[PDB]
Parts: sequence; structure tokens; C-alpha cells
Amino acid sequence: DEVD
Amino acid sequence: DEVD
Amino acid sequence: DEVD
Amino acid sequence: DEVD
Amino acid sequence: SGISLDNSYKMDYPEMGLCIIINNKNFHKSTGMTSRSGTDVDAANLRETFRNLKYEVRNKNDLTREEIVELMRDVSKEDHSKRSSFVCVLLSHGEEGIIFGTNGPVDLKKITNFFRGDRCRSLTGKPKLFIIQACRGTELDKIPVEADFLYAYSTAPGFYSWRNSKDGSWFIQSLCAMLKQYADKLEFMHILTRVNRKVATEFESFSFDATFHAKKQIPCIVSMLTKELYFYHH
Amino acid sequence: SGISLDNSYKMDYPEMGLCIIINNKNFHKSTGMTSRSGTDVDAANLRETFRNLKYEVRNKNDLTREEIVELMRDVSKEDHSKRSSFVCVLLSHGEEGIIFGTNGPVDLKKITNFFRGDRCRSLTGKPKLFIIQACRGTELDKIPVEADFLYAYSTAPGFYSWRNSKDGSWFIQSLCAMLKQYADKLEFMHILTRVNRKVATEFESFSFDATFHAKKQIPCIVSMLTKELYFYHH
Amino acid sequence: SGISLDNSYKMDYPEMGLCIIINNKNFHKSTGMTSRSGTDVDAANLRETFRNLKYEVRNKNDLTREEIVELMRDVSKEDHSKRSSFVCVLLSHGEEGIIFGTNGPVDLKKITNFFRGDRCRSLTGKPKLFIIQACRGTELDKIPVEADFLYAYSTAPGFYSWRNSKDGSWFIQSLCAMLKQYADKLEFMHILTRVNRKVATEFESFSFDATFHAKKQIPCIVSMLTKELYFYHH
Amino acid sequence: SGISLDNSYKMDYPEMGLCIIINNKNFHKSTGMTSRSGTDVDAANLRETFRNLKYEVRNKNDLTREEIVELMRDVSKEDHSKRSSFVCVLLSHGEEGIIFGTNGPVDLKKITNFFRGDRCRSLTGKPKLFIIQACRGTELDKIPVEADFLYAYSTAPGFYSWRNSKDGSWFIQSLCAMLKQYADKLEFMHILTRVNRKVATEFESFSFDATFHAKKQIPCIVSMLTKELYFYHH
Repeated sequence: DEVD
Repeated sequence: DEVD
Repeated sequence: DEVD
Repeated sequence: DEVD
Repeated sequence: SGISLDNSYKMDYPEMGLCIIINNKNFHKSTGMTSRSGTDVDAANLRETFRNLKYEVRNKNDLTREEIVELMRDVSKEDHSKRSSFVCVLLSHGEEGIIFGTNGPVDLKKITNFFRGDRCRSLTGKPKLFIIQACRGTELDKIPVEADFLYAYSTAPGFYSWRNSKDGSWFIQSLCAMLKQYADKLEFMHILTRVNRKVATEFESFSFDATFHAKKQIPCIVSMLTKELYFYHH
Repeated sequence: SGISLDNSYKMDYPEMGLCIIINNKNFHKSTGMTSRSGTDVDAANLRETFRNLKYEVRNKNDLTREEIVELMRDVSKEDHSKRSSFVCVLLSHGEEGIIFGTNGPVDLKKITNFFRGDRCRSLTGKPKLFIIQACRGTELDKIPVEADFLYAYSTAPGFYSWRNSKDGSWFIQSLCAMLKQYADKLEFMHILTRVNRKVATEFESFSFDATFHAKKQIPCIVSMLTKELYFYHH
Repeated sequence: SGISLDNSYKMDYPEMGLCIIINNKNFHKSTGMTSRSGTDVDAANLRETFRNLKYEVRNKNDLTREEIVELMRDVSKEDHSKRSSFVCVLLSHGEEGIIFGTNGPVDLKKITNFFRGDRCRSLTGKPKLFIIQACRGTELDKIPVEADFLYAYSTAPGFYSWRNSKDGSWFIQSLCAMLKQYADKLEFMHILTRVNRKVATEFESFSFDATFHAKKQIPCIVSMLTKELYFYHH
Repeated sequence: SGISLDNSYKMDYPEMGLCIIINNKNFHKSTGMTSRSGTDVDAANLRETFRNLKYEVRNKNDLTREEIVELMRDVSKEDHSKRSSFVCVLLSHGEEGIIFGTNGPVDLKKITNFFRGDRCRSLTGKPKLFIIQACRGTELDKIPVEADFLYAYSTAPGFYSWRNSKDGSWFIQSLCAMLKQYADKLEFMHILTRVNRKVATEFESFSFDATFHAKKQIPCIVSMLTKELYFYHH
């Protein structure tokens, strides 16, 4: 999971 | 007619 | 006194 | 050169 | 039992819920804000409309920024266990993300945060509707804590919102008319879509000032709802 | 003919319309922006989904801010007379009101303004859908020219938006799944509401960093549409 | 010649330069903005003050947003080759980053951009001073193209700015008094610092409304100047 | 005694005061923020510079948003009675009005509010200097509680700020050089003006990416000070  |  |  |  | 679906909010609780209407017409002279002529027509229209929807309506008039926050805080601390939803209508001057108390602005986030899923447990998983008749600028034309919120904005982001001194605001006039005609037939988003069309096609400003003349308006539905919302049940 | 109603957009034009997918994965080193691992999964998912909806899909990869504006300008200057609608999907980094080109930001208003009712006549009165998978901040959990626009935001205002390096973004994964399952049955707002529920209930972040761990997300539907939107017809 | 230093702006050109004073007192009724009582006192005070500094003063009254932009554009297209500097004074209602025309807002950036080092060559390397008496919110208490700009804000970011209906605004009253007393002795930043102290210590609001009563104010000097600025020379 | 003037801050207290340097170089992977190569050069440069000015320097490295707030809160709760001033240097990534902790953003107002005239009494009437090396956007080139604050921004509002991986940031390099050379001769605003000229004339970016190549920068001095500030006394 990564944020944009 | 009037704006808020 | 009044605000702008 | 790099931006902060 | 037979197959069950969870596509729509449970609206058959003992009570539909509260409908808080904050009607700000007269502002403190120091704010330099004009009186919102026609807003009483809106407040009365909304009271009647939501009364027919079986909401427990509480009309508040000319509340200061302090009173607005206190009211919302107090309301959010009530036990909404037997209530299906929550409705808050704000009629006042405003800017993008802001609504005016009679003596100054209130961040809309401040008001809405009280009802976040983790801050008002008796409303968690229930639809929290905020209907806002206020300008949003000066242009002329476990579950997420932010989930289950619906913002029915009278105008698009960055734009002025129109109010007629005699008939009330374009948005509220249209909203009430559509709720009266379709609340027992259509899902809420479809009702708000009719409101969008009514405002966009049936209204145009008339002003002696060319700058504010012949202008149009389009409301803005902002949904963080997770289910369909019908005001009627069973 | 018999009684006619105009509650839904005319979607039986010769073509459904264009579906422009801007997939920005790799950014110029000078921007300091990370590669968006998993976005290719999203782009492919969207291409297939909209292909089945009969949209003329055009996938663009790694476009600079200049290329994005030029593309949108050029697309808005095309003749959309025989097209029912317009869809633009933006997959990139972003901030509130901003989407990143590979070399810098682009104001979302800049992009959307090209399609305003008075600037793109062949699309006037037709639904213009902008689906945006990008962060909108750093929080963790005659007709109006602005009419007929639908903004399907992946996350609420001011919040980060989540993307899985293997499965793609939470929002796009859910959107495509809901479009595949309900595009031939439900009105668009109801499909986006299912997307909201899917994202809000089926996803939670897992991070070695406590700050970004166990976080939730809720998409944000912003509608300025004036009619119901069904992807199917007759 | 002997040792030469370039620590201060060359102010011995044939002309000191223009001093454009935009005095907006009466606003179009549709804007809902109050008349700025006392602003005429400010405009007259500034005219006299800058007249004594040998500036070519041009007083403009009640300009619309269109007229403001056109005026600034036209002024920026003039030949300032024989002018030492440029001064623009804005007296009107405002918000953060905004100044009001009689019929609507104008982005301050819009106005200032006309004088950027690359857009107004005859002013490149010369001090461009923008003195702004307007609110910046509602709180109560080769060379860079942006170089050589000085913004003398009447109040801190996000705060209201005070104006007395009889004596004029606190900031302008103080600015003119300090310019009159120290323009032939002190460097400009030191003069503005005296203005800060005068406003902060000699003024306090008196209002029948507790919300706006006994409030203080602190101006805000924003400097992008690259040299010291003395109004006198040789 | 003879005639007394109060045009400059009393800087002869037993201690000059604290100089808190928050040096954030490495950020949590989840933030997606790059390592700020060269910032250690800045931190060391500042430590030495302020050490020579007799400030009690406290260098902090890689602080989270929580740690930054806690540190500032704790520092603001200290007894500064015997201290002449307060200096806080922030070296990190940033946006307009924001500075990044290693795990997320911190509102600059949040940090500065702790030192407001009414919240930190032992610093009331004393100069509170905040030196900020961080981007402020993505563009390329009784007394008031807000009184007595000086914000020495590395770049103009809305612009990127440049940092050299080997020599440190343009602003900090220039600031330290000017403080070293003029702290015992010039008033602070005049020193910052020299810093503006040095940055604006002696630096230009070199990048393999045309978008970020040959760019210039101009710092931004924001003063709410009420008196002149000399680092030396008697």
C-alpha cells in the first residue's frame, strides 16, 4: 500500500 | 436576485 | 472603526 | 540542484 | 429468511432523525454582511418539507459563530440511537469551505467533524446530510470517519449562489419542490439530480448591474454515502 | 408520440464517446515524486472496463504537464456531435485541485474548463465524467457552463488516496468491478455509491510505518449532472 | 573613480516614478460590500505624502475589476526608463491574495504579474512597491521575475484590517505619518518597521459588538527587494 | 538620564536566546518524500553561524510531525525571561504554509502560534525569528499577538526552493554568509536584503531536465517586527  |  |  |  | 441485500440505508428506525435548520438573515453590522432577504421563505419551506418527511425539525435563527459550533456540538452529543439519519441545513453567507455566523465565519469542517463516524457513535453508519445554501466564492456562471456524509451544495465550488428576496434561494426553492414531489418515489441522489436540472434550467439572474446580470447556477452534489437513500420505507 | 420524459441523458448516439486515460507512472527525477507502482494495473483495468461499455479508449502514458493540457485542449476541439458523452480518467500524484504531470502540476480546473458548456459545443448538454485517482491532500482516515460534469474522486477532500503496488488503486479496482457488474443494470450514481461502500469496507492499509498503518478511505462523488446516466440504452 | 557599492537602489533617475492610488469607496450593490467610509481621507493623505516624495501621483476612484486590470496593464506598458521606481496603493475590501474592484475581486497576483522583471523591462531591477489596505481574511487580533517587489500589507495574513470612518485606516494613517517624518532620514524597511510599531501600539478598536471590540492589528512587510531603498539621493 | 529612544529591540539580556534548528533529511518511505541531500551542510552552517551570534543552539534531526509540535510546545513553555529573542530554523520539504515532519506535514501556523504574544509571555515584546528553508509551492522562477514575528522565507509564495546536494540550500548558504559578514554591522532587515540579492544574482539551477533548468530564486522576508534588530549591543 502506497499513497498518491 | 442577490448573491449569498 | 470598521473592517475592510 | 534539487527542490524542497 | 430469504436473500437479503444491504444496498440502501435502514430508514425504518423509530424516528427519521433531526433536521437542524440554521437560518441566518441578519448579521452584525461590524461584519459588513448584508441581510439575506428571502431566507425566511427558505427556512419555512424547508421546515414544512422535512416535516412531511417526518423529521424532527429545529429551526434556529440568527446564530453567532459561537452559537453554531455549540449547537452542533450539543446536537452531536445527543443519543441518536433511535434515529435513522441526520440533516443539517445551513442558510447564510459563505465562502469556499466556510459558512457565516452572524458575527463571523465558521469552518464547515468544524461543524461536520462533530458527526464523524468515530465522534458521534449513535450516527455511525447512518446518513448525515448537510444542505448548504451559501456562496462558495465569487465566480459567476471499521468504516472511514468521513463515510456516510452527503453535502448538497447550492452551487459549484468557487461560485456565488443566488437568492431571490421574494421567492427564496434558487436551490432551496428547487430542493423543497423536488422533495415534495419525489421523496416517496425516488432515491435521494436522483432527487438532487432533478434539483440540479431545475436550478440550471429554470433560473437566470436579473440585475441592473451588467456584471451580475443573466447569470446561471448549477448546484453541487457531494456524496460520501455508502448506500442508497430513500426517505420512505417497507 | 406518447408521453416523453427527459430524466436521463440520451446515450444512444452513434458513439458512446471518448475515454481518455492518462496513466502517469514515472515522474521526472527533479519533481521528487515516486513511481506509482500498480497504476498500470489500473490503466489496463479501466481500458477493458470502458471498452466493454463501448467507449473509444485512448490510453496515454507518462504525460508532462504541457502534454496533458495540449491533449485535453485538442480533445476538446474535436467534433463530439455523434458522441453521447465524454470520459477522462486521471491516474497520478496530486493535491487538492491538482493533478501531476510527469514534470509538474496541472490545475484540474484548467483541464475541465476546456469542456465547459460554452467552450466545447459538441459536448454541451452531454455528461462529462472525470475520474480522478490522485491524492487531494495529506490527511489519513441557456445552461450553466459548469453543468453536466461529474467528478468521481478516489478520496474525500484533503485526504491521501491509496494505491496497492500489486492490485492497483483501491478506488479504480472497485470502480471497474462495479462497472463490470452493474453498468447494464444501475444508474451511474448508484454504481458510484456501490464503489464508495466497496472502498470503505473492503480496504484497509497495511504499513510498517504506524503513521500510515490501518487507514481507511472513502471516495467522493461530485455531481453537477442534470440527468440520470445509464450506460445502456433502449 | 573610488570604491563603489551597490547596496541601495539608484533613486536619482529624472523621475521618482508613478504612484498609482486605487481608492475604492463605493461598491456595486450586487456585491453586497459596504462603503469604505474614511478611505477618501487615506487617498488624500497618500496623494500628499507621495507628492512630497516627488512621485507622479495618479488617484483613481471606484474602479471595477476590469478597470483595475486594464489600468495596471496600461501602466505596465508605459516607458519607465526615466523612472526610479513604481508605487501602487490599493485601498479596498479584500481577502487573502485578493483585492476588490467595485463589482468583484481581482487576484493580487494578476495585478503584480504585469510588473514582473520579464514583463515590464523598463522597471527591471527597480523597486516595485505595492501598498495594500484591505482585509486578508476574517481573523481578529538574469534576475528572478519576482525580485524587486515590496508588499506593504496593512495586516498579517488571514486577518481583518481596520479602517476608521473619520481618520482613515490605521495602516495608511501611520504609513503617511512615518513617511512624512522619516522619508528623508531612514531606509524604507526601517520606516515600515516604525509603521508596524505605530499601528500595533497606538490603535485598538472600539465597537458596540463584543466580537469586534478591543482588537489590535499588526501590519505585514513582505520584501523581495534586493537593495536598500532610500527615497532621497546624493 | 538623557534622551532615550526605543527604535531597536533590547538585545543585551543575559542570553541572546535559543536557536532551534530542525533538520529533516530522511523521511518515512510512506510519505514518498526524497532525502534532502545537502541539508546537513545547512544545519552545520547554521549551528556555527548562530553559535558566533551567542545563541543557545539546539540541533534536532529527522523529527516526525508529532515530535516537531511537541518540541515547539515544550520550548514555548520554557522561561525565556533572561533571553533577548528566539530563533527557529526549519529545514525540510514543504508547501505554502506547511513544513514536513518525517512522517507528514505540520501547519506553520501551528508551530508559530505557540509563541504568540499571549501564549508565551516570557517572549512577549521580543523578536521571534522563523527561518524556513522549504518549498512554498511548485512554481519556478497591549500588543498584537502576531507582533514581533519575523519570517525569513527561502523563496517567494507559491514557489519551489532550491537546495544543492553538495553545498546546501541557496538561501541558507547565503544567509549564513551574510550573517557572518554583517551581523556585527547591519540591522537584520538589511542583512536579509543582502541575502535576497545574493540568492537572486549568484545562483541558477542546472538540471538535465529542461523544466527545472536555468531557474532563479528570490527569498521572501516577512516582517511583523516593531523595532530594528541588531545582533550586537552597547
